Amino acid sequence: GFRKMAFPSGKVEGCMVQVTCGTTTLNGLWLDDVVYCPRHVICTSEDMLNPNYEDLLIRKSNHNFLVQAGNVQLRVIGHSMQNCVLKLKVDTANPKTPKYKFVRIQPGQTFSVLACYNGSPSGVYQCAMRPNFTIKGSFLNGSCGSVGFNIDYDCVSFCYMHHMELPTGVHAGTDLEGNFYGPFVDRQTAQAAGTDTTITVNVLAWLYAAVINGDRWFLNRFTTTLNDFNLVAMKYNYEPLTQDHVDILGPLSAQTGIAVLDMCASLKELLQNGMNGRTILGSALLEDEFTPFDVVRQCS
Amino acid sequence: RKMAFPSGKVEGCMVQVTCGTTTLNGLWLDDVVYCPRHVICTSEDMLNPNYEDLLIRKSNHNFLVQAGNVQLRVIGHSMQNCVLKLKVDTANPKTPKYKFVRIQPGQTFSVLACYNGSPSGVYQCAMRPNFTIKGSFLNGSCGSVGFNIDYDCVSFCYMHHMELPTGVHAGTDLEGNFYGPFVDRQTAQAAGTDTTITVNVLAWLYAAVINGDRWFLNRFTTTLNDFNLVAMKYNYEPLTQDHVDILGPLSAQTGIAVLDMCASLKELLQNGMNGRTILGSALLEDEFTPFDVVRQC
Ligand SMILES: *[C@H](O)[C@H](C[C@@H]1CCNC1=O)NC(=O)[C@H](CC(C)C)NC(=O)OC[C@]12C[C@H]3C[C@H](C[C@H](C3)C1)C2
Ligand SMILES: *[C@H](O)[C@H](C[C@@H]1CCNC1=O)NC(=O)[C@H](CC(C)C)NC(=O)OC[C@]12C[C@H]3C[C@H](C[C@H](C3)C1)C2
Repeated sequence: GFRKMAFPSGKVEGCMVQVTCGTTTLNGLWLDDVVYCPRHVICTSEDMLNPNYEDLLIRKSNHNFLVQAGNVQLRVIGHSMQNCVLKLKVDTANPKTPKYKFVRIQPGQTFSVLACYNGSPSGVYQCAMRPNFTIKGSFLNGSCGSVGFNIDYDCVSFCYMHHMELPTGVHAGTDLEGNFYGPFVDRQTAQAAGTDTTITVNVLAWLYAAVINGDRWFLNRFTTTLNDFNLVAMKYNYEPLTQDHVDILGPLSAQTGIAVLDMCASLKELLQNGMNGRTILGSALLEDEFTPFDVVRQCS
Repeated sequence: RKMAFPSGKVEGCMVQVTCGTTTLNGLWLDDVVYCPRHVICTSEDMLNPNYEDLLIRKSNHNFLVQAGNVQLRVIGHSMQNCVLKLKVDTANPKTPKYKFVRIQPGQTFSVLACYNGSPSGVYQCAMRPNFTIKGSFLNGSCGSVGFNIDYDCVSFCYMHHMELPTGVHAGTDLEGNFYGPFVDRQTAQAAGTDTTITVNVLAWLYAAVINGDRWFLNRFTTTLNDFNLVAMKYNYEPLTQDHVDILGPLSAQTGIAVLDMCASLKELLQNGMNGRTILGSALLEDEFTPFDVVRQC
């Protein structure tokens, strides 16, 4: 009945290593003969306010990096920096390398996080990228380099690497090319995320899920244009819909026979009038962290 | 965050088991595959089975076990309560250190939901006081297992067998004994009245505080017995002194005494949340144990 369901993590567990500079240890991702990790592994507690990463890296050699899979050292044979990620070339190809891709996700998309410490997995959980490019994770000291991913058939799509916490308790990070999601930088400074908003496309997915399960009191007789809906949505701190959102609701629209813009008109009415005491899927609150793909998985 | 254990050690044990047109999942440990015995039923048999009768009519060769694209040869079979044990001629090199445990109501575990021998998703479950689990399971999910991991050791505690009309789920331990008053027959079965896992609600209120949510705290206090009277009135489980002790570390971390947090929960039960939320929830959450909360700090 709609659990937060993560992808099986084994294919990613088989790629996790630890990377140490000095006493600073974080996690890395070992794929083929390259290890990827956050570049702030090279910082000391004095570099961290505004590190000159290019200068810090010049002062490093291959022999300054301790890369371990469990207790077994992996020899580093080259090093480079790509945006905010370090790439360490190693002399061994990971025999557990899955089929994989590096992908950049959009806000509202969900993914699984394998939270790791010292290269060892602790737990797996499902996260949504918020519209302000933060995630509500569970991350302690030593969790950096933990990754987020989706799995399609045989293929692991890596989409997130963890780098930092914001003063509000939420989390920020990069894709596997080292480019931050959102307007954040890897400096130990207080950084503010944009005001967050509700993930409209996911709320619509949730409403389709309710219909699929026979809970449909909120369907009305009307429709809306996408532009009219977007202008109303923003007044309720809901994200505007994109053309890609309309398209990814296609399968659920087809399964239910309810056109996307008709469901938008139903959601608009819910926003303007409230639930009037009623519930949807046994909840007085609308859920915004299940995507249309996440619904289709658990329903059908 | 509801957090499951990493599922890799279990993924390496999942296989597909087929008898006739009935297919489900099995757990391959060393040279034995464990699976629900109703794999031997036709969909018709499932409506009311005599399992010993059905099993005597089966040979080793009626069981098709597949590990990916690779068929494993069954060389023996036996039934233990509601689980079938299929001896195969190949040992699983991916077998982790493991044990079989029977969990108590209120304890939590991770489920690796599987279809056709292939893992699909992982999530965290509590054994309800009425011995159901609020799972997410579809056709073909039987033989999926629940587990906890301690160090390198996988403790298997649940194997999935059925759904109830209310949409909750029922199954067995790895010795084949059901949790609760349920039977592996395709008939509508109701559970006993469920209750809320009080020690877990308290653990989660402490998690709300640790993450800076304190609107529900108060200065009232209570004795253990007076709290338990109110708890029971609201269909909450009694809190034992062992529960109070288990909460100690969380009490120390936050500096809120257990019975003080009991007084906050009493006020929530009597007054409600007044449209407010705790850790984003409009309802009190009871599927995090104290240990779950600590581990995640
Ligand atoms: C890498 O393991 C950690 C992950 C952090 C630790 C706790 N939760 C996390 O998500 N990353 C960092 O420690 C990171 C390092 C820099 C990018 C070089 N720094 C960081 O996350 O800063 C957090 C704070 C939050 C507020 C108080 C204080 C000063 C700033 C505001 C930044 C730390
Ligand atoms: C094994 O894969 C399935 C898992 C079930 C299917 C759907 N969701 C599940 O969790 N197990 C069975 O199909 C099981 C077989 C018996 C143990 C022999 N039968 C079952 O779960 O029946 C569920 C229903 C629920 C209501 C409608 C209908 C009649 C009864 C009430 C029992 C099926």
